[PDB]
Amino acid sequence: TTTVGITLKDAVIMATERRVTMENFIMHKNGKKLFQIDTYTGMTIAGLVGDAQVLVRYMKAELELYRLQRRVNMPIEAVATLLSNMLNQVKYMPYMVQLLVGGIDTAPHVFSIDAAGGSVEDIYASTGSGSPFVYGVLESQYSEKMTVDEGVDLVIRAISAAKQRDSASGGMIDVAVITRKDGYVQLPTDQIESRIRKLGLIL
Amino acid sequence: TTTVGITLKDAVIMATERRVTMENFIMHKNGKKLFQIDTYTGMTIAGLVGDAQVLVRYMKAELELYRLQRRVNMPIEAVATLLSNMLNQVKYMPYMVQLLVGGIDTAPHVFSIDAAGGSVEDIYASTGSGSPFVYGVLESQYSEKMTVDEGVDLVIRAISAAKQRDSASGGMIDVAVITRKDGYVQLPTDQIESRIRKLGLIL
Amino acid sequence: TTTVGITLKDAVIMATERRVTMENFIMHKNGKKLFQIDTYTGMTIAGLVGDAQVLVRYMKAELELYRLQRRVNMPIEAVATLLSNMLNQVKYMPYMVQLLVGGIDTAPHVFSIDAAGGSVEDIYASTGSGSPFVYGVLESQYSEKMTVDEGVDLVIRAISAAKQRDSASGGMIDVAVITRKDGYVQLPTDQIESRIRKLGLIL
Amino acid sequence: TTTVGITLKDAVIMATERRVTMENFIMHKNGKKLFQIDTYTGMTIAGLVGDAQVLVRYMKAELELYRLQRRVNMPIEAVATLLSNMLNQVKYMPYMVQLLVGGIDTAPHVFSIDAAGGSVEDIYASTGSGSPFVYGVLESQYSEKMTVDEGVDLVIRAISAAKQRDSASGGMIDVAVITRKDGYVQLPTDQIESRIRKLGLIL
Amino acid sequence: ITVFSPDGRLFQVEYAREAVKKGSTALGMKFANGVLLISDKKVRSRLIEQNSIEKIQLIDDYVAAVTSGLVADARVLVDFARISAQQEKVTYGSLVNIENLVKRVADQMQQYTQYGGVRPYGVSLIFAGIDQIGPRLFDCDPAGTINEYKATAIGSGKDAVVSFLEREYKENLPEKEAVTLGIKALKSSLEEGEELKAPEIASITVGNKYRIYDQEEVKKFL
Amino acid sequence: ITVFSPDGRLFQVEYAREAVKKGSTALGMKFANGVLLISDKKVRSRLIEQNSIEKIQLIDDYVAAVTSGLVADARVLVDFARISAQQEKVTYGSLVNIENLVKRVADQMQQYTQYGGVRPYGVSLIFAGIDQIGPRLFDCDPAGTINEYKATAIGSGKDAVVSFLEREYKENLPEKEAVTLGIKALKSSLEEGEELKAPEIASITVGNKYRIYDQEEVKKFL
Amino acid sequence: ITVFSPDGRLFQVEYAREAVKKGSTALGMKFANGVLLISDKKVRSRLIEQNSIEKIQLIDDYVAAVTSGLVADARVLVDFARISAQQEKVTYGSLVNIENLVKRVADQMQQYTQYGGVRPYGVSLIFAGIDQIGPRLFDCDPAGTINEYKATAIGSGKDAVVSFLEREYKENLPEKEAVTLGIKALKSSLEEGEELKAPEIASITVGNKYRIYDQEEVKKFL
Amino acid sequence: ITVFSPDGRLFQVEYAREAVKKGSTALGMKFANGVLLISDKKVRSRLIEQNSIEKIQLIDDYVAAVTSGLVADARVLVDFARISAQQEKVTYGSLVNIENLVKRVADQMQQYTQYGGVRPYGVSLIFAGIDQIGPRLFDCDPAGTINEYKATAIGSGKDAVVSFLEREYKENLPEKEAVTLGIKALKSSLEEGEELKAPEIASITVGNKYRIYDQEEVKKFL
Amino acid sequence: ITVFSPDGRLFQVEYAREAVKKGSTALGMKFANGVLLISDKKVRSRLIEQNSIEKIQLIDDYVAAVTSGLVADARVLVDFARISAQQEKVTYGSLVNIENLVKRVADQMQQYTQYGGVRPYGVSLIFAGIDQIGPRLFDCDPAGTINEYKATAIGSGKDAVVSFLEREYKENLPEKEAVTLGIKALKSSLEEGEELKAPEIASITVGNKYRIYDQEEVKKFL
Repeated sequence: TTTVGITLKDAVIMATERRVTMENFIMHKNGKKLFQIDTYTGMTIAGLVGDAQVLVRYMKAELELYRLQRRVNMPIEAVATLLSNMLNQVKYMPYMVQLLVGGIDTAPHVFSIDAAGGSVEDIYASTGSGSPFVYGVLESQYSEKMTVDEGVDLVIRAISAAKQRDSASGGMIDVAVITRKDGYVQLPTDQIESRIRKLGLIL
Repeated sequence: TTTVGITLKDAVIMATERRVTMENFIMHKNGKKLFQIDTYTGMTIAGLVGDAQVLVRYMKAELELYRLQRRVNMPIEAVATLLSNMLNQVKYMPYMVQLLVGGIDTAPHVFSIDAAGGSVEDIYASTGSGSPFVYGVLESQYSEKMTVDEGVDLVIRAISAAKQRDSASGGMIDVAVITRKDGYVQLPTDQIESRIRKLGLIL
Repeated sequence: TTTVGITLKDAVIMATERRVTMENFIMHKNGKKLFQIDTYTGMTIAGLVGDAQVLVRYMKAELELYRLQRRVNMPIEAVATLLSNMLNQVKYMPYMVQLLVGGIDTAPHVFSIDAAGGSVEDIYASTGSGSPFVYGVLESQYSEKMTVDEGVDLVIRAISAAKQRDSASGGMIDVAVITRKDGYVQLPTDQIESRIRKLGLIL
Repeated sequence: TTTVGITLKDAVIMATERRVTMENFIMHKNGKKLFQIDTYTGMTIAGLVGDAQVLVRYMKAELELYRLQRRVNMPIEAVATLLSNMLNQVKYMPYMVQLLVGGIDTAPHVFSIDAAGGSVEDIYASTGSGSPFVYGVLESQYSEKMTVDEGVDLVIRAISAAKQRDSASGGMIDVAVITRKDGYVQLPTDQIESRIRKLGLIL
Repeated sequence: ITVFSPDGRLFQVEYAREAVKKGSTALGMKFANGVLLISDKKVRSRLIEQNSIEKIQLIDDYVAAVTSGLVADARVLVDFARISAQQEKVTYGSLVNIENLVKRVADQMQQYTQYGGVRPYGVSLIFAGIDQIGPRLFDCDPAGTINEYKATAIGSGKDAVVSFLEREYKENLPEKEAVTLGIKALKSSLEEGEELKAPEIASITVGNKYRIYDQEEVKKFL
Repeated sequence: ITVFSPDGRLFQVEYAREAVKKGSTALGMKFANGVLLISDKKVRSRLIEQNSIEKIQLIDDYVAAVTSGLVADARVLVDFARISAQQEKVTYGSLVNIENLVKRVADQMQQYTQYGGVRPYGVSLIFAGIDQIGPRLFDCDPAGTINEYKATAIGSGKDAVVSFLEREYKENLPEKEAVTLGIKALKSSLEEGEELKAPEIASITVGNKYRIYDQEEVKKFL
Repeated sequence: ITVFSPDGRLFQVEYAREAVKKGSTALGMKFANGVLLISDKKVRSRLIEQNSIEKIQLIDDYVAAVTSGLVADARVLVDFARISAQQEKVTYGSLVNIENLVKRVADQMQQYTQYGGVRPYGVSLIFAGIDQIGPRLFDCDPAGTINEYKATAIGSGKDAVVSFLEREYKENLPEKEAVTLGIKALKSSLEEGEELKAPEIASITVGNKYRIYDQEEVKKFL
Repeated sequence: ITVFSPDGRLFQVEYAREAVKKGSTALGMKFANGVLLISDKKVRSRLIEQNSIEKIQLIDDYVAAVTSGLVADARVLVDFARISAQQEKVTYGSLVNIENLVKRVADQMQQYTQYGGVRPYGVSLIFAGIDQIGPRLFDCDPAGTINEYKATAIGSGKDAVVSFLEREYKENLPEKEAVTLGIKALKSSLEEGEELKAPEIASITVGNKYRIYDQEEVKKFL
Repeated sequence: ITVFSPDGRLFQVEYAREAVKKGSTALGMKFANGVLLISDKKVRSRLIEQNSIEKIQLIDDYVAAVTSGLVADARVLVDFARISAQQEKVTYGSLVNIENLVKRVADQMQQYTQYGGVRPYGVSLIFAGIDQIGPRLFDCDPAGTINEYKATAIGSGKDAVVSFLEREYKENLPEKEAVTLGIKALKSSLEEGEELKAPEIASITVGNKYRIYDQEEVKKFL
């Protein structure tokens, strides 16, 4: 699995690939690993599929409830704190997942959460078996001054590189951009494919 | 075991063989591994027989309760979601199964569910020891544009190839077709045998 | 242990030997492994004696209760489903047994139930260490067209063969025939000895 | 991780670095490991991140509660005692942490708490993988007669030394000074950075 | 509420039966290889959505119930009955004798006449379906008293409908004629000059699943 | 409900007995190597299924019970008796002395006369069958009081039936004569000119299972 | 509180209903491909913050409720409904039929009319939304009794509003005309000379999420 | 303690409110980017300690409450609010909307009006603070009823103080002018010739934490 | 017991105060760097072990209580205060603010005026000691109401003692002058020509533990 979240001036960009394996056996070329969980909040999942999917359902439900009860969206840091408390409570019987949480409140945020509930904010983060290859692309190429358009190209490259070198990654790249002005927008597949061509890549 | 689920335009086709082993010992040549669980819904079972048979009874019971309560059939995705919650809730003491769930609501769907509750939708899927042979045949010969009669021929081939190479698969091929027009219909044995002959095969 | 159950047109025939060992040590030459559990229902037991004896007492008690309550005998498939639920419920602390359940409702039935609650119907089945030998005799000699006297001879052959090659099997052969006309009839020993004499066998 | 706390005549200086790893994988260059938990009390954290984070949230909450209820701050020794009781009560399912608690009540105090709830007061203390390096610097260069500015330089030196030799330590150095006159004051980065230059150091 | 009077009566149970008398009329009758249910509906106004809060409630494909009395109490018993049916099917693979299901529901009602700290359910039910024995028709009252019938009724028009059936009822009618007779028995219970608006009807015959007559199917009788 | 009066009476338990006095008469009697039960059967409507919800209930193949009073309460006690008989059989492999079964039932009734927040059962039972001791006949009341008998009765006709048997009863009759003494005895308890319709009859003899006399075979004794 | 009167009535529930009649008027109606809610607010003092504690409460994006009667009881019930909606979405992935959500709320209420040591909720609710069946409108009262409606009302002016809608209501009006009808219906319930200040108004149409009309959009109807 | 009267009233809750009318008077009012609270108190003796005087309790740094009614009940609810505030801060890392805190407190009070075996809390509370929405001011009564306010009061002088504020309150005052207004308001509630001794005053503005006006700062407003 | 009267009173609580009034007079006062308790013994019968069942009770070395009212309730509360002090010391290592201890005792008393199934404690208490804030003196009544004081009293002679202290009490007295003023105050509460025979006296000053005066030391003050 490869997932990535980057912040920019007033944007968060999140992306994944889609391969689902059991050992070397590619069972699904096309699973879903990126989810909108609130108006300006997205989550990516890595690790045990069942546990991650249960977490996505919880989070969609709890963020919706909170929003109704409070009449404001849960702050992004509050989402991460919630997850951090939930995962830590059961740390000896864990959700075997890595999670990224990204979105906009008064400022863009990306949070990385582990199976013990360790949650740390960063300007970018990456999870899954493909993440070390992403971290290499981002170290070398990421800039805080990028535009959304170049940030989108950056994560496609990073994930393209991960797919090339991580056999547990593959399939179509999924991208979402999160802004105050547009909310959470999943880029259409044909726009992502156009970008792959323009940049000189494959799959 | 070998089971398979494929979607077509307005159809789901599902199929299994029937061998029940205890290691090398062929105890039953004609077990049942394909079930109607709702009006337009079928399930296949692989793995521990007791767990799978317990789940077949829960699901027939629950989908009938739900349909009586809601006055409509549980959407296929809701069936996969329910199973997915059940299996995950007991992941450390699991049902030792792989399930396929298939049917029509507003569209055809096949879902694959694992012993931890992971559920992924696909255009086709296969479970059991015989599944990698089926995936070979499906990769090579599956087309989304196939008719129902072609799809039925396809799954007979895929299962016939699996039986040739997986000694934990065997016995008569069982097939069901699911449509809105006709509901869940299991094909008669003589119809399956007739197709086995016309295609040039065995068992 | 060796037990077997066969279906014929309007009859079920079940049979066992009687040896009880503690490893190589022959504790009891004449144990009981075949029981009537309802008007038209018999069960055989293999595996851990204490477990299997507890199950026989439950089954006799429950099927009699159910009969009083429903004013019909529990259908054979229902008996197997009941057992299947019970054993599966305790699968991580199991009854260490293999069971055969046979009887006539509207039709003759043999079910084979394992220690995880897996239950499968078949035309014939055998359990215990002696069963592979029995499966050899049945595969070669069973015919769906046999009469009761023939079927009785068959299971005597089958068990006699197992006794010769399985040292954990021994002692007198026990046979019961179940029909609607006559109910469950435990064949007198003198009659089984006479068939062993007639057929040309030993022990 | 490297954290340190030292007492001076009427002052406590606490400092950490910011590296968060997964084995050798540097996930975050800039995590936070130093927290104010009360008006005159700081806490540093080392060990498992989700555990430490949960503890920092609890302590913020309990010390605030306590202050409202008692209308005085929890004494530093009472803070260490509370943590002792907490960590000891779950010693067999522990928080996998080392804690430093530092602050001013009627005198400066630094306490070091372990995963079984062992708490020891000292004039100075260090935790994490880089602590042996800090203990080297401190043994050699610490003086109880040091002023605050000397104290601040000393911890910058100790942690810079630790960063050089502990690959699990790195990132910007975080310093807080705690006095009765000024309370708990986190030093600004530019002021830490300036001292790193005048002393002759790095990260 | 769980207390005997000097003559050995349970007045709270008898008062619960009063509530049942205010309910709308329903009936069932066995016919040739089958059994049916017909319910009157006290239709409020044209603002009420009719596709809805059905008086006839399927318990599973082979069994249905109709109730009279406290509508929320009835809904709770009908839920209980559906789940109880599913628990038997899971346990044994099928539901052999419908009378054991009715007994489970009636047991739950009996308890609420014996333990303090609850009141009885203000509900009567008719159950009808097919099992191994054949077509079945039971009733069940706030006490948990049950009877099996050929034909029966509950609700305000109970006594009228029952007297009519006592004169008019014949075993083994074809379905068409059973239904027609049933419509007649219901009309008999109406106040003079009051018009039968159009009941719910549902029938089952051996070998088959339940059918719920739709509005224009019922029309050919009204 | 669990309170003493100044003369040491339990009036709730006395009131539960009033319910029992209202049920249909049933009787049991021992004859030679055997015991029988006969129950008065209040038919009373042609729309009722003349088949099920019997007064005579098998506990197991060797033991039967008949009850009088609140029918739902009776059903629950019979279910208890059945489950309790099976528990004993599973535990020991058989049921040596039927009196212990009757005591477990009577204990459960006694408990409901002692603990608050419940009312007594409004039920009397007769149990009959065969055990290692031989043919047995017990009664059991709302209090949990039991007695073993040669012959006895429960229901509205109790006093007349018992009167009659106290005069006419004879030990060790054969089955047919016992049944005939029994029927006559049941005839004597009715109101003048009111006719005895089909009673239920069951008997058991040593080394056999119970048999229930069929409709036709009962008619013979009328 | 859980006691039948001799006529079969639960007086505590009917008293709970008196509390409901004191709440201010709210109504809902189905219109072409949608449903709307209108709530009257008697807002009182200028010292109140009017921008909160609203009468129309979202249960989720597709379902809303309005209540009348005891305000605190109502809040606890709305909380229950929100959580219960979330549990269904977690279990199945979606909420297919709002009717099941309304039943779970009504079941919670029914239960407080049957168990001792607890009083009923003094609340009535209207639920309105869109599920997989279409736009829905239900009501629910202190007893746990529910009905699905085309148009309905709760609160002090219930009967006036419903009289008006019986005469005036037509199915499938556009949103604008339905709002107008509703506003008019609400006005009819008032004392003459008594004026109508800013009501709450919310609507939903198939394919969309609820919109709450802002204070400006409501004026254009007054 | 939880019973409806025939008119749908809960008299135990109405009586718990009589307990609240006996307490000292407190008020709060929003102002420009801020909120304040003012509490009176009748200290009788000079033998009492001033400064342990338990009125105007901080819930956290950004939220405070005053209460009126039974002081021991009030203390239990203030502890509940404190712990409940901390649990929210630990779950989410902060407290986004003070209204949810007030609801949990109010929900705790509602339950004591619904479950038997317990009496209502004889307390009203005012809560004031800053959250993400801005400055808040709520009240809460024995029933668990809550309102959000621009200005409000509780205690024996409630009615006078509210009357005064209803005539004299204006929004967006500076803190000084608001405190002055509050003091006048409180003075107007006194007996004739009755002097107002030093009340407690606390305020908070956006971006700060609560300040408690010390002994001498208060005196400047007198 | 947990019931509001129409005026909002808790009569069981008020009656528990009546039992407190029958108890012996005790008082406490703060003085220069310290705090003391004086308790009228009021013994009778040279047969009682005087100097055994002491009214002044150490909670720990730094905190003492004196009680009035039901003696057995009082013992139970003092035991609770002792265990509760130790629990705090084990948790934090010391007891920083005595008020929290008093609150825990008061909360336990409060619960017993709110929950059915129990009666209030018929006890008043004075707590006196030194914590990290200075010398402290609180009282606590049956309702769990608490106050902090410079001097106070409980028991039958309370009103005289308070009245007297209200005149004579001066702040920062030396211990010996404080003890005298206290004996004075206590004498004034006695009826004409009644004789004060050896009270218990205990005192504590900053930096020391408590001392109980022995019998010879008190006589010096008489």
